[PDB]
Amino acid sequence: MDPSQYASSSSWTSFLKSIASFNGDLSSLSAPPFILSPISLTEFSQYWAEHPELFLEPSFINDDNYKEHCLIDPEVESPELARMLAVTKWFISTLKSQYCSRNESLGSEKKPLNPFLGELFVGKWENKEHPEFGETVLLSEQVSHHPPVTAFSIFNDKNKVKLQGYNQIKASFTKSLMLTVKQFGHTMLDIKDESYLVTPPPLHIEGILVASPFVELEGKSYIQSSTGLLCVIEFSGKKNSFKARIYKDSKDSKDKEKALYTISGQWSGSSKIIKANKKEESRLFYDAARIPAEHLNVKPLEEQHPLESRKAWYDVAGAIKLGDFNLIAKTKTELEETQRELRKEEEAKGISWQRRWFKDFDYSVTPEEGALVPEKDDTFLKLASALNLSTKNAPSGTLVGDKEDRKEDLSSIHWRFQRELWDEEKEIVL
Amino acid sequence: MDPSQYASSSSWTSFLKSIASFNGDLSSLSAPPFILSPISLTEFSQYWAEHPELFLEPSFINDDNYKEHCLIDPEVESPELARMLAVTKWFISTLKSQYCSRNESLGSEKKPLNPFLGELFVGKWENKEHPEFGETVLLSEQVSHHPPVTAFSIFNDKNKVKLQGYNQIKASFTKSLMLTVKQFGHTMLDIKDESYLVTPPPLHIEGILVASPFVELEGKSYIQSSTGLLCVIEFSGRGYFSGKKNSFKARIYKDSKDSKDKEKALYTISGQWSGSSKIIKANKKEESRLFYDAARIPAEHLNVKPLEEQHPLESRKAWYDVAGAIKLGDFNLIAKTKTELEETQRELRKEEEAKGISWQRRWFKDFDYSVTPEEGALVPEKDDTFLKLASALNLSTKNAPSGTLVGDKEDRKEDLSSIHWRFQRELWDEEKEIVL
Ligand SMILES: CCC(=O)OC[C@H](C)CC[C@H]1O[C@H]2C[C@H]3[C@@H]4CC=C5C[C@@H](O)CC[C@]5(C)[C@H]4CC[C@]3(C)[C@H]2[C@@H]1C
Ligand SMILES: CCC(=O)OC[C@H](C)CC[C@H]1O[C@H]2C[C@H]3[C@@H]4CC=C5C[C@@H](O)CC[C@]5(C)[C@H]4CC[C@]3(C)[C@H]2[C@@H]1C
Repeated sequence: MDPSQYASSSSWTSFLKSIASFNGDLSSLSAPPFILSPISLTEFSQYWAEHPELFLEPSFINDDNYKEHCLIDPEVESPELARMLAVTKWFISTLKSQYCSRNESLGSEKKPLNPFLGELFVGKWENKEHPEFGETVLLSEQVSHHPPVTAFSIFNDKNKVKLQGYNQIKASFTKSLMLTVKQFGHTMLDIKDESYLVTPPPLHIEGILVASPFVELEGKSYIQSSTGLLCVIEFSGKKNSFKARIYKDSKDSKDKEKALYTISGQWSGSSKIIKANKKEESRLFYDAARIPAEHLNVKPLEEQHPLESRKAWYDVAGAIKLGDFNLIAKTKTELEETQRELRKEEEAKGISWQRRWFKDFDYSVTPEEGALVPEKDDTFLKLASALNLSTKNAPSGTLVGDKEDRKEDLSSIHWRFQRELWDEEKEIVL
Repeated sequence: MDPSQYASSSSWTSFLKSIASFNGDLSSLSAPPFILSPISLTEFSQYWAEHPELFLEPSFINDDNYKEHCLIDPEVESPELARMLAVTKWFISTLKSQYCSRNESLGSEKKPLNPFLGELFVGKWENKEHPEFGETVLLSEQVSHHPPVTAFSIFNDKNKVKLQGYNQIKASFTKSLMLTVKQFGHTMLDIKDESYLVTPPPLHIEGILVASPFVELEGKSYIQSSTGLLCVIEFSGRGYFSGKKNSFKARIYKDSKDSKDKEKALYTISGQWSGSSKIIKANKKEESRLFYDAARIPAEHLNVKPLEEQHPLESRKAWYDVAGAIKLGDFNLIAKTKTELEETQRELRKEEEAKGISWQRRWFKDFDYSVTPEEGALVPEKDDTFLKLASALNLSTKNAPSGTLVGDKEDRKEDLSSIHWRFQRELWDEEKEIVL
């Protein structure tokens, strides 16, 4: 059918009734095939680096050139500040990929494939037109299914830029049938020996009544650096508007008048930056329209391992593409069988397929005997302390003392990339 | 460099100066590598059919089903009117492909590759997901280089949908460096035995001074059917500053005489052709329905054969080295690979001729529509479609800018010719070399 017919269709009306008093597992609620995406959530990790030049730019800024690497302020006060500005630009550049990509490719936000445990998604940005960049690798892994958790790393060995992070959500419907989404997890970016902790924002899905879903961001994201500098990004919705403020240190963040820079605009369009309070002098900071996302290289389907997302989901995606409710169910049953047998083969080969490239670490003050614990000078702990960030499994961005942090009965388990596990990988390639 | 550095760069400042000193045409001003596109103008013909379902929809509308194939008006008065609304939707859907594709893929409008004479670009939309569609074929050919003229046909044998057209431009800069572009040519769409004449609009390239070029449509396009029905599409850049762009108003009339009076519009369509538009029937203006939302159906790109299987006349293969040099931004390699292309094509033409292969007028021929045709010219056939539909529209049959009406100032230019390029299907059926 034409999308102009979706909202008043029998299928949509039925769907709306099924969410009107929804209970249970949103991933397992039947939906009309028109609102199904063929893309799994393990693929979403790619959205952290679809502007390779922005991802790598902070690594090119040093004590001898920093004033030449701050386009909005050639009189920037320090290379640390120059690198904070570049990291903030990179972070803002990720949002359109994160939150708009399905609108562009599918026509609206849709219901993603719910990844199987052990599912992998890998590829590389070869950066062939910029040999100083070198190749950047993505590894994404579904480390939990109950509930869905995706862990990921994106790393450029040539420039010593590495990212790792994980993501999970908790979602429910409002009375108005907006889907309220809380993100959980965090991402760390290391630029040589300097680190950044990034927290994703809460969001909600609008447009469900009219069968044209889309994301609207809310709340705040943080970017806390090992240099002390802190970026606070506040999302409002005029559509997709934010404001981001950079502070000398985290304590200054209670007072906006102490912001070194203030960025405002739309994360899906243009934003401007003002230094100090010089409101009459703003410059263009980032314009998402001007810089096309660059998609990573993923190997041909013929060459993929059966754990790899697109190969694994291929028949299901075909059954979605042509709309057959029963073929969708049949192919899903077949994936469950395929994976059951594949797991047995992995275990026979001594492969920790559930914890393939990531392990889960227990940051509780007092961890359980047996648990993996953080190393002495753990980066997350140092940055979370600087930000006054909860180190518990609270929603992303929760501060110490907040309602979700005060809970006794809340774990502090976080997924961490283990590079040696990838270096020893014997099945998956790029 | 970052795009924010383009406008103040030495390169751009030099480039803007070359514009006043500009004399020649576009493919003279050498322009900096950052404002070059690696895509030839022969590929632009594909923009007429990147929504295959909308291209073919009118063929599915008949006397027994028309009220079920008119989403915005299940009480539509006739199947002819149903088909006119469908063709209008199709035409509107083309515009985002035609005018926004490079903004999307390159970050701005950029200078396309100027096609060589004889250059070809072919492909097909296989429509694998919908077997009742059948394959739709694109043939695009550069029929002139002095000046650049691209001719094209897009055809679906299964459903008897065929399109043919040609395009060329005249461009001029204003003192402020707006590029005024007049389109010339027209496009015919045949839906079984029913025909439609489509005229493209004039435009400006804005944003040159700040090195972020973009197209802004202006003026009017027409869609004149053999059924008498007429759509007039008026384009507007109103609301720039507020972030509005790409707006239009389209009105469908019983015939061209009625079109002299906006109150006689059967329907009125208004909105953004790169976004959403609504339709009102009659003047029931207190109620509208969604007509088209370009955001909801992504363009579908045609299938092109792998580079290593292309003939050396085919655009992507032909321009491959130049395209790679542009992606690298390498000025000297761009000029060197261009010089190589001219050598390659010069030799290729000699080979084509040695084998008796017409390469200059391969699938299209030029027909003289003047009352007194040049001796030896090809002339139109008895009940020519263009002549009939131009007569219904009161459109000039001369080489005036697209959409010029009989008696307009441009219709009166002295000495003006009336030569129009036409597809010759038999020439493709008998093609000696190229395949899909
Ligand atoms: C049965 C489906 C249903 O309940 O309603 C379907 C609604 C029509 C759609 C709800 C889904 O919308 C998807 C949007 C997804 C988020 C988009 C981007 C990100 C960023 C990435 O870095 C982490 C994942 C995250 C937060 C996605 C999570 C899954 C979301 C909310 C999908 C909704 C289930
Ligand atoms: C030398 C470069 C120069 O002079 O100015 C550079 C400006 C920054 C860019 C000028 C170019 O902009 C391009 C836009 C092109 C039109 C876009 C779409 C269509 C639709 C299609 O169906 C027929 C062709 C047409 C009219 C294109 C014609 C060529 C245009 C105007 C390009 C300009 C050279």
